[PDB]
Amino acid sequence: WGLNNAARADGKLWFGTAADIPGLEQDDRYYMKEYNNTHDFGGTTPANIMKFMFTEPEQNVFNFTGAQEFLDIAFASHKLVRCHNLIWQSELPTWVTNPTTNWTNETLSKVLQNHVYTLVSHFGDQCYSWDVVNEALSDDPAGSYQNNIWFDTIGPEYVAMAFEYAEKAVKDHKLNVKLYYNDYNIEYPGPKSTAAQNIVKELKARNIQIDGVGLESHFIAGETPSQATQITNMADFTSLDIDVAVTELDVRLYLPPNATSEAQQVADYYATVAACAATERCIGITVWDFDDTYSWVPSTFAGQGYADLFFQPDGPNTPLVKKAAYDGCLQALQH
Amino acid sequence: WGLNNAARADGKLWFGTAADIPGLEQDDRYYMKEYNNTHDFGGTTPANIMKFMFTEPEQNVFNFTGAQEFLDIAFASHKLVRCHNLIWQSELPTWVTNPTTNWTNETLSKVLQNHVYTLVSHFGDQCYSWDVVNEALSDDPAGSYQNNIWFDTIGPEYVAMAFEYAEKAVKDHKLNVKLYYNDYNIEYPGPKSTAAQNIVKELKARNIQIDGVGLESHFIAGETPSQATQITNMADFTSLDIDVAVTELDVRLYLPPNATSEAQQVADYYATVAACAATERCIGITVWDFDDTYSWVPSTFAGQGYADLFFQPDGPNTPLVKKAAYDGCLQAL
Ligand SMILES: *[C@@H]1O[C@H](CO)[C@@H](O)[C@H](O)[C@H]1NC(C)=O
Ligand SMILES: *[C@@H]1O[C@H](CO)[C@@H](O)[C@H](O)[C@H]1NC(C)=O
Ligand SMILES: *[C@@H]1O[C@H](CO)[C@@H](O)[C@H](O)[C@H]1NC(C)=O
Ligand SMILES: *[C@@H]1O[C@H](CO)[C@@H](O)[C@H](O)[C@H]1NC(C)=O
Ligand SMILES: *[C@@H]1O[C@H](CO)[C@@H](O)[C@H](O)[C@H]1NC(C)=O
Repeated sequence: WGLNNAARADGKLWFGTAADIPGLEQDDRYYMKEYNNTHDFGGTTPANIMKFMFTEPEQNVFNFTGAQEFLDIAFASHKLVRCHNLIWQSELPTWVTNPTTNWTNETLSKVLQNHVYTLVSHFGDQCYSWDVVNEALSDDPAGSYQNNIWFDTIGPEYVAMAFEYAEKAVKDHKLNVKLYYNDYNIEYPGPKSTAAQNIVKELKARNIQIDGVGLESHFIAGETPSQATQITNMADFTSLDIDVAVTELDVRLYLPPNATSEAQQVADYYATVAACAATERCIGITVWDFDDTYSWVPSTFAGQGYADLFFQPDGPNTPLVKKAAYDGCLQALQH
Repeated sequence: WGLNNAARADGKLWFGTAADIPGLEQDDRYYMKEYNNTHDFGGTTPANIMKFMFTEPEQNVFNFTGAQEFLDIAFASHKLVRCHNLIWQSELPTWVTNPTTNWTNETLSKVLQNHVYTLVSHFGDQCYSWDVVNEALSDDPAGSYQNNIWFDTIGPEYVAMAFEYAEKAVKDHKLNVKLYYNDYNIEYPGPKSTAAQNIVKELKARNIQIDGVGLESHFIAGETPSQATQITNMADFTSLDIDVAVTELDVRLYLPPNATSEAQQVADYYATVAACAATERCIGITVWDFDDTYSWVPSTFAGQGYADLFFQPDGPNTPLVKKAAYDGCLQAL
């Protein structure tokens, strides 16, 4: 009996994990045995291979092969897939970031429309959902839109436009795919979360399809919002007639871990999973991979790590060790 | 003079160990020196390579290569092999769990029949025994049959069917292999042990061959049933005209070990081995690997470990340290 059995018993669609597949994880049989363990993982998100740079490496030149390999592996384990992501400021290919001729509103708009429409149409219902727009909101000032190539060239309309053309792809192909907005620092009440809610309100007002908000939940042990804080935040989103999902959960510590910070980690994993369990329209929890060996954390957040549910004391391709944080997740679904 | 010497001097067929071979353990020269030490280990069980997903990776397409490497290694140190296992709910290949069509009673009954018969026929007497059905009983409610693809699609008859077709292979090829049912939480009196005894009774009543019951004996220090509790439980099984074996013994602790919990571990290894020693038809003791470095426990139970007879304080590829629990096993023999 694992996290996915427990989540589905609570009415959730999955307990899930991201995976950096295709990639070196596939050569780690201890990793792959647990990735394939449907008791723990009934959902998954590709950590990289479905992003803009890998799926449209040159303008109008689409590449689906690595993404299809990820989907094939996920299907073999009966995992529902959160496809991720279409429009994002980061990890963009050079033909977008350094064009020989400046983009205009017209020409970048068509780039955006083509990428969104092609990816959603091509993969169809192999995706449970798409993260259509990723991290459109700024941290400073918290409420505002973040400056990026899409916003600077198209204006704030680029967000509605992405969902509009994702909806066109779903209707033109009679798809069931859910359309999500996904962001971080929107897991607690505050200007950024309220701004995300306003995005949902404005799309709903324009009759543009939006089905859910993804709450990334990249947290630091002891800074994570309390369970009660996440419960009320989730309610604010779901009151707008949408689902939410915890989409990229990990709880990083300042290295090295100690007894106190490890206890904080268990508490913070518990609080996040418990808030989702308490929320009727939180459809699931996905961790941003489950094995410290392959976690993105040390590279993105200097001096931090130990953020996942398992680790390998002897490195890649050696046995996993289940952390107490795992039991925090399990207890949150049982309680 | 080691555990297998002592067990064989007491009339047992072996003291044994599981090993996850082929695999990482083969690259640890200190692990393999002790694995190959027939003074300690005269029996062995493959932890994974003989399971369904490795031996029939696609339908009717068998792969015996990994299993034969294990058997060859076992043969090199004169080990009797408990082949493990034929029919089990877990770790089935995606052609069984995610099929195009949906299985029916008939099409699954033939998958089961085919898997059991060709595996038993192919390996013949390279196997001392087969765990023909593994863990067919539920924990909740304890007495009941476990729900799985076999039980759901075929019904409870799938257990008798698996032994029937294993018996067909031993009859056709005149084999000596023993047919075992293997389960956990049947090492003490209770609804689940009674349910396992009822399986034996049912098979015997229908003239279907069943030679033994495997008592997995995955225990927690301090929760292990007393030696006397195991002695009665074993007697309930052997009274049905079968053997028993302690098949997957380990005694895990909440980390870190302390003086009390380690003394409990020694006492619990002693109790289990002594109960087998006291039981005429308990044919041997197998531990579920012998080196903490490679034990299944830490991947499965958070904050638990230290379950095995040896460990490596300095990690893989460094010398083993023999734990007090080893002397408990030896004293019981
Ligand atoms: C996990 O599943 C994938 C997809 O079928 C497979 O390629 C891989 O070998 C599996 N790894 C295991 C079971 O360790
Ligand atoms: C498409 O991607 C695959 C793997 O992701 C790569 O091997 C191949 O070269 C790519 N083809 C292109 C970009 O035309
Ligand atoms: C554990 O780490 C935290 C974060 O660096 C620190 O505040 C705390 O003092 C540490 N506890 C110890 C070293 O006992
Ligand atoms: C253990 O025995 C096997 C089988 O003959 C052999 O491959 C391996 O090298 C041995 N290792 C030792 C004795 O350390
Ligand atoms: C030893 O560990 C056990 C199991 O966690 C615990 O109950 C007991 O208090 C410990 N005894 C010590 C530390 O002396």
